[PDB]
Amino acid sequence: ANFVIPYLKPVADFWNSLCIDQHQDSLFQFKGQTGSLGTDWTSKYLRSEQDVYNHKYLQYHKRVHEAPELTDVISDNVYRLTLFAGVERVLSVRQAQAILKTQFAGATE
Amino acid sequence: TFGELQTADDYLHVLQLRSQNKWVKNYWNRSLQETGKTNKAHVISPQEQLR
Repeated sequence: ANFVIPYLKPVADFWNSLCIDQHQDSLFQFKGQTGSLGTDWTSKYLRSEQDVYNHKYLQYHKRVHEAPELTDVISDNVYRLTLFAGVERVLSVRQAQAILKTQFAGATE
Repeated sequence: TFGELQTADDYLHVLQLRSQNKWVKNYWNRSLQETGKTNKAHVISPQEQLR
């Protein structure tokens, strides 16, 4: 708790953020009412389960109408750039393979 | 006095009537006003109509 948990807990928090619905969880954090109906757990759950598609629509609306942002585009094309970025190199090598001597070092055409 | 259960029941329906009246008045007032909910009580959960 003094030497390991301060380092292990952030990893678990990141894991939960990737796994748990963040908007719904944040909505559930503020439990109580301040003079309005529909702020209880049931109404918050219902709006949160309707808020997934609304949030998708809002993200698409921001991408289409407002000025584009680099983070939004990158996250929209995250698999081409982060995980399968080496497939681009593979395709480039395949295209250039006809004159690239790779046939003479443990590789086929 | 012949205590056949029908004649005895004729004797005892008045006392049962008064006891039932007392019980039912107490039931109505205390039990129903303190426990029951009238006119289709229900819990309302509003949702905003999203964009």
